[PDB]
Amino acid sequence: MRECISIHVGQAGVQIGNACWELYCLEHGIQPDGQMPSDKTIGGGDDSFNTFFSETGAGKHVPRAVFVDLEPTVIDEVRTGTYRQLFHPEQLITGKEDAANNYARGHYTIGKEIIDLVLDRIRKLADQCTGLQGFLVFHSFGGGTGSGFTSLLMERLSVDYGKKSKLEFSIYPAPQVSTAVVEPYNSILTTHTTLEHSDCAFMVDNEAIYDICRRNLDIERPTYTNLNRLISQIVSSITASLRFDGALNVDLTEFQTNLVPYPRIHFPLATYAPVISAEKAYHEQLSVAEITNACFEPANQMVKCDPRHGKYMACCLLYRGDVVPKDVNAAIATIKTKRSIQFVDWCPTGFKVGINYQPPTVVPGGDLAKVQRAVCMLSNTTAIAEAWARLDHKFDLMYAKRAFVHWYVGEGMEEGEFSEAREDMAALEKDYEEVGVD
Amino acid sequence: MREIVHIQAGQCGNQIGAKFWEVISDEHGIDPTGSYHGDSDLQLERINVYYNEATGNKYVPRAILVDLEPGTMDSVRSGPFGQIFRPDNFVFGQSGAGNNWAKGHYTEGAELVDSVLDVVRKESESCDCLQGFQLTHSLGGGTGSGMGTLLISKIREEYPDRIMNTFSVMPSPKVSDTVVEPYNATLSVHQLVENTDETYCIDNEALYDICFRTLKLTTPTYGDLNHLVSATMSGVTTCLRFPGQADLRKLAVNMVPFPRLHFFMPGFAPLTSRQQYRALTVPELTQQMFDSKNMMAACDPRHGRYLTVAAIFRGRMSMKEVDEQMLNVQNKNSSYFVEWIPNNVKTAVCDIPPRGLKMSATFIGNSTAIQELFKRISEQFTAMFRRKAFLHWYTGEGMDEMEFTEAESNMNDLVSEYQQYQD
Amino acid sequence: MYTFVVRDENSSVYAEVSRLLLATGQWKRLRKDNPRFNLMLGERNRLPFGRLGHEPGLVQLVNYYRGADKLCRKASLVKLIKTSPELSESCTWFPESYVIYPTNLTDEREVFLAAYNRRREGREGNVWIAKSSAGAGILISSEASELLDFIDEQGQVHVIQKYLEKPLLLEPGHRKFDIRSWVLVDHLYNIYLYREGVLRTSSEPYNSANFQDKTCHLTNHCIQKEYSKNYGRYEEGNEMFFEEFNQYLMDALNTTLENSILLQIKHIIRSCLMCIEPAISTKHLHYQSFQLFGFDFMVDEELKVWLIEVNGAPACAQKLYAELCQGIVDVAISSVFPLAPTSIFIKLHHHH
Amino acid sequence: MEVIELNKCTSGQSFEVILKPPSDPSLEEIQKKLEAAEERRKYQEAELLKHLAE
Ligand SMILES: Nc1nc2c(ncn2[C@@H]2O[C@H](COP(=O)(O)OP(=O)(O)OP(=O)(O)O)[C@@H](O)[C@H]2O)c(=O)[nH]1
Ligand SMILES: Nc1ncnc2c1ncn2[C@@H]1O[C@H](COP(=O)(O)OP(=O)(O)CP(=O)(O)O)[C@@H](O)[C@H]1O
Ligand SMILES: Nc1nc2c(ncn2[C@@H]2O[C@H](COP(=O)(O)OP(=O)(O)O)[C@@H](O)[C@H]2O)c(=O)[nH]1
Ligand SMILES: O=C(Nc1ccccc1)Nc1cccnc1
Ligand SMILES: [Ca+2]
Ligand SMILES: [Ca+2]
Ligand SMILES: [Ca+2]
Ligand SMILES: [Mg+2]
Ligand SMILES: [Mg+2]
Ligand SMILES: [Mg+2]
Repeated sequence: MRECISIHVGQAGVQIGNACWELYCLEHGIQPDGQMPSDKTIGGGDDSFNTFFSETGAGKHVPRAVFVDLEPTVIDEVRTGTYRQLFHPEQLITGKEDAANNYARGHYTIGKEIIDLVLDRIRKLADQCTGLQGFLVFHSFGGGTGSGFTSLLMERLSVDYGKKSKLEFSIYPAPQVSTAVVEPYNSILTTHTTLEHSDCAFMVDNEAIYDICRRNLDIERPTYTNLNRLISQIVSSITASLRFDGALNVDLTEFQTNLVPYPRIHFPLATYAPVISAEKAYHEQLSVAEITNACFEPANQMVKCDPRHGKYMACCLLYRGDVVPKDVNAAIATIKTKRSIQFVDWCPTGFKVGINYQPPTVVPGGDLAKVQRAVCMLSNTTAIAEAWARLDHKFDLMYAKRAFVHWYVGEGMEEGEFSEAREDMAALEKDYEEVGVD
Repeated sequence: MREIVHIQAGQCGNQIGAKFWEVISDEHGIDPTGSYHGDSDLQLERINVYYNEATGNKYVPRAILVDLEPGTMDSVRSGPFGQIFRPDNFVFGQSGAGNNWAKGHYTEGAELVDSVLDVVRKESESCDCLQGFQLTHSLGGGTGSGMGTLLISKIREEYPDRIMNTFSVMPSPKVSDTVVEPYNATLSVHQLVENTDETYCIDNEALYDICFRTLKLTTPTYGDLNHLVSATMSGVTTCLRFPGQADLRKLAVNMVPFPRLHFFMPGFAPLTSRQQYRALTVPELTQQMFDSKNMMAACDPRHGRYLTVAAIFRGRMSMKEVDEQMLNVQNKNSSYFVEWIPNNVKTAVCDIPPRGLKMSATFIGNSTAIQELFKRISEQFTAMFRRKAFLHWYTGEGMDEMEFTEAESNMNDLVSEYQQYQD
Repeated sequence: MYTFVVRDENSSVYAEVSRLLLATGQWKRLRKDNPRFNLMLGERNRLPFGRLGHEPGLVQLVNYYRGADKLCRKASLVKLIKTSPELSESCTWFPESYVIYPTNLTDEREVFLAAYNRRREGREGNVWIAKSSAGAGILISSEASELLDFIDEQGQVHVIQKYLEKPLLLEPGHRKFDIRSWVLVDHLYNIYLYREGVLRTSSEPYNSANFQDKTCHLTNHCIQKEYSKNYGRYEEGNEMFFEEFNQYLMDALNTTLENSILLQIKHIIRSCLMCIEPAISTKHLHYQSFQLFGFDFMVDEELKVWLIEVNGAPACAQKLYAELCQGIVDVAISSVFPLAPTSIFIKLHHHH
Repeated sequence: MEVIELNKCTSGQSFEVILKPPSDPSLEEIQKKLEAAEERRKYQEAELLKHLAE
C-alpha cells in the first residue's frame, strides 16, 4: 500500500475538498468522529483505503489532506463543520488577507511568506507515509490563491519530492458563477508555470457543472454546494481505484501511463453519467449501453466541447455498480458503429475498462439520486483544446490594452511574464492541432 | 475580521457621513446608544467591518469626525445618533477654512492634520486586519477638499498598501456656495487621481435634478440631497457589511483596469415620489438602475462606454430573474460596453433590503462618460483662471499660480485618458 | 431585440440576409468581434466554432455546420463516398473518382491505372477529368499519361473522375449543362430543397472529338462569359430556370422535370446529408448550426442524374436572391429567433 | 474486438478491449524569482515614498 496526500488550495479547492472527504467517509463507512467499525485492524493496517486515511491508536481514520487558504473564512467552515473531528489543526492553514484575485499576489507577495509553512505541514503527512505515491492538488484557475499560490507549491513539490506524481483537479472559470474579470489572466499564468510540474490534470468547467445542475437536477440557480457535490462524485469516480481493491489505475503513475502519452497534453476530458434528480418521482434505471452511450454526449462532459472534431489518444471507462464485462463490450461495439471516434494513428483504438461493484454513494438529503450503475469516461481528446482557445482569446482581448496589468506589476511581477505565459499557451494550442488535425 | 476605518471631513463630509451611519446603523440593528436590537444574525455577521465592539455588547462606529470649525460637528453630536460616535474621535479646529483649498491643505489644515492621524493610528492599531479607509467629503469647499486630500496623502504615506476609498461630492453651479468651487475641485481631483483606489463621484447637480424632476421636490434642500447619498452609500457598501457569495482590494481589482481611471458613477433604484406603495418588478428595477436619470454623477452614460459595471440587488427576489434582466440590458445595449473586457458586468444579491423597501438595486459604473464631469469643472476653472479671478485668496496662503496651471493640465490629461479608451 | 455579427463581407447570400434582418426593425448588427450575439454570419475558413455557445443567457446560431467540409471538398467527398457504408463504393449516382496526390508529396494512383487499363482494353470510352479545389485549373483527356503528368506539375491534391461522355444536350444548340440545387439545413436537421433551380448551360455545341477547347465542356458561368462567343444566345446569362427546362422536357422528351430528374436529385441530397448527420448534427450541442448548400448535378442522355460536387458557400442566381434569402430568414433564423405561403422549400423527410 | 488482461477481485474487475491496432528550476532559482519580485515591490514603494517626501 502506497499513500496519497491531497492538497486543497484556495476557496474552490477547500470547499471541493470538504465535499470529497464527505463522500470518501460515506463510501468507506467512516463516521464524522473518524471511527470506522468495519476496520478490524485498529490503529493501523495497509488496506486500500489507507492510501487516503491514516489511523491513530484510538481508531480514528484521518484524511491524508492539507487545506491551504490565504483567508480563514472558508477553512473555518471545515473547523466547525460536520467533519471537524476528522482533521487536526496542523492540517488546516489559513492566512489573514487573501490574494484579491491577483495571481502575482498569491504567487509572489503572499506566497513567498507562507510557502515554507505549507511545505512543513505537508512534510508532516509525508513522514507518516511508508511509500508516498505523490499528491492530488485541488484548486481553481481564477482565484488569486488557487492560481498564484498553487503554481508556487507545485514548483517546490517537484524540488522536495522529485520522483512523485502530481495530479490536479482544476476549476476552469465560468462567468455564470464568477464576479472576477481578471480570471483569464490568472488561468493562463498558472497553466504556464504549472505545466511542467503536473503529470495529469482533470479540468472541470463551472459552466458545464452549472448546466448539468439546471438540466438534470432541475435547479434554477445552483449554488457552490450543488456544484461541489456533483464534482466530488466525479472526483470520487476518478480516485476510487486508489481507495478500493482493483487492478486498473492502482497508483498515480498509472494515470499518466494510461492517459498521457505526450507530456504537455495531460488534460483528460471527464464525462459522467447518469445524473438523475433525487426529487424525481422515480426514474427508469439506465442500462450499461445507455450510460456508456451517454459518455459521448456533450451534455455530460466536464468541459463543453466536441470530441467528434478531435482525436483520442487514450480512453478509460470506470464503472461503478451492477456491471459485468459482457455488457460493457456489447455496448462498446454498438457505439463504434454509431459514433465518430477517431484515434491517432500512433495509438491503439481500444478502451481500458474498470468495474467496481459498489454503486455510487449519494450524500443523504443531497440532490443526486441513487442509481444502480454509473460510469465515468476519461478520454484524452484534442477537442479539449477548445477550452484553451476560449481562454486564450479572452486573455488577448484585455492584454491588447494592458487592462488590469498594473495590479500584477504592482505585486512585483514583470509584465514580460504575461507574454511569456501567453506564448506557452500558443505553443500548447499548436501541439493539440499537430496531433488532432490532418 | 476585515475592518474599515471611516473618516468624514468638512461640512458636507460630516453631514453626509452622519446620515450614512444613521442609515446603516438601522440596518445592522444598532440603536443611537450603540446597543444591538435586531432580529437576524445577518445583521451582526459582518458588524465588525464598520463597528467596534465595546464593553457591555456596545457597538461604536469606527469613524473619525474632522473639521476646521466646530459648528457642523456640534450638530452631529446633538443629532439622533450623535451619542454613538466615540467622543475621542471628534477632531476639529476653530479657525475654519473659508471655502479655501489652500487653507485646508497647507495652512489651517496642516496645523491639525497630525492630531487627526493620531486618532487614525489608534483605530488601525486595534484592527485585526485592516482592509483600508473610506473618506466622505466635498471637493468644493476648504476642509473636506483641501484637508481631506491632505489626510489621504498622509494616510497613504503611513499605510501605503491599504485601499483608499472616497465618496466625493462634486460641485455644481446650480447647487453652489461660492464661485471658487471649481478651483477647489480641480485641486482635489489631482490628489484623488494619485492617492485613491476608488472614488465614488457624486454630482450635486445630479442629486438636485433627481430631487426635482424625479422625486418631485419643489425646493430641494441639502437634507434632501443627503438622503440620496445615504441611500447610495448604503447600497455600494452592502457587499462589505453583509454575508454574500468581497473586500475593498478585490472590488478594486475588478473595477479598475487602469490605475488613474478609478472614478465611479453610482446609481440607485427605486427613486419614487410620494404610487410609492406599488411593488417594483425586477425589469423595472433594472431599467431604472441603468437609466441616466437614476445616476448621481450627472453624466450621460450613452456619451461614453462602461469599462466595468457592478450591480447589487437587495431583498428577496428571483436570482434567476435577476440574471435574465441583467443579461438583457447588456445584450440590448452592448454598444456602450467596451468589448475588450469580457464579462465586465457583474451582479450580486443581498437578502436584506433597505429600510422600507421590498427590494432595491445599487449601480456602480466605471464609465468613460465621467469625463464630461471633469470637463465641466475644467471649463469653469479656466473661465476664471484665464483672468486670475479670485486667486488672491490662494496666493495669500502661500500658493503660486504655477500650482494652478499644473492642476489645470493634470485634469485635462485625465480627460484625454478617458477619451482614448472611449474609442 | 436580436443581435448578429457579419464576418464574411464577400458573401452575396448573407449580404442580402443581413439587409433583410435589419429591415425587420428587430435585429441589431454588432461589430464583427463582439461576442454578445445571437446569430453569426461567420467566415468561410477557420470559423472559430469552439468559442460559440459560451455566453450566459445568449442562444447563439451560426450559418455553417462544423465538419461539413467532408462533403464540400473534392477529395473529401470522394473519400467520404468510398469509406461510408451508407454510400458504399458501388454508389450508382457518383462518377468513378480517385484521389491522386502529386508525386512531390492514402493515394489511389495504382487503383486508378488498374481501372483505366481495364477500360482501354475493353474498347470502352476512357475519358477522365482531373480537377481540384484549388482551381479558379481543369484538364480533360483520354490519356492517363497526360492526366497524371498534369497533377505532378501542381502541388495540391487532385481528383480524377470519369468524364460523362454521353451528357444530355439541349436543343437547339447541342449543348451541355449542369443543374444547381440550393439546399438549406436548419438547426433541427430538416433538409429543405429550394423549389427553384438553375441550369448553367454551355452556349457552345458539345464536341466529343476535342477536349482541348474546354468552352463547350465546362458549364461554369465564368468560363462561358469569358471564353464562349455565344454567351446569352439561347437564354439570358446561360441560365435556364426550371419552368423553361420542364417545358422543354415535355415538348422534346415527353417527360417532366419532377419524374426524370428531380426525384434523383432529392434522393442524392438526402443520402449525402443523412450520411454525415451523426458527425455534424448540433442537436445536443451548446450552440446551433444551419447552412446553405449548393449541389451540382449532371444529366446523361439516359436521363440519369449524377452528382458533380457540393458547394458550402454557394452564390445564387440574380433572379432568386430575394426569394431564397427571405426563405433563409424564415426557416433558419426566425425559427430560432421568432419575430413579433405555400413554403418555397420542399421538406425531404427522413429518419434522424 | 479482443479482451486482454482480465483481472478479477472481490470488489470488481478490469480488462482492456482493443478494436484496432495502431499504424526544473532548482530551489536556488525559485528563491531568486521570489526575491527579485520582492525587490521590485520595494523599489516601487520607495519611489512612492520618495514622491510623498517631495
Ligand atoms: N465549483 C466551485 N467553484 C468555485 C468554488 N469557489 C470558488 N469557485 C470558483 O473559483 C473562482 C474564484 O477563485 P477562488 O478559489 O474563489 O479564489 P481563491 O483561490 O480563494 O484566491 P483568492 O483570490 O485569494 O480569494 C471562480 O471562478 C469561482 O467560480 C466552489 O466552491 N466550487
Ligand atoms: N465527370 C464529369 N463529367 C462531365 N463533366 C464534368 C465532370 N466533372 C466536371 N464536369 C464539368 O465541369 C463543370 C463544373 O466543374 P467543377 O464543379 O468540378 O468545378 P467548380 O467547382 O470550380 C464549378 P462549381 O463549384 O460552381 O460547381 C460542370 O459544368 C461540368 O460540366
Ligand atoms: N450633497 C451635499 N453637498 C454639500 C453639503 N454641504 C455642502 N455641500 C457642498 O460642498 C461644497 C462646499 O463644501 P463644504 O463641505 O461646505 O466645505 P468644508 O466644510 O470647508 O469642507 C459646495 O459645493 C456645496 O454644494 C451637504 O450637506 N450635502
Ligand atoms: O485684470 C486683472 N487680471 C487679469 C486680466 C486679464 C487677464 C489676466 C489677468 N487683475 C486686476 C484688475 C484690476 C485690479 N486688480 C487686478
Ligand atoms: Ca486498518
Ligand atoms: Ca516533476
Ligand atoms: Ca494658526
Ligand atoms: Mg479566497
Ligand atoms: Mg460650507
Ligand atoms: Mg466549387
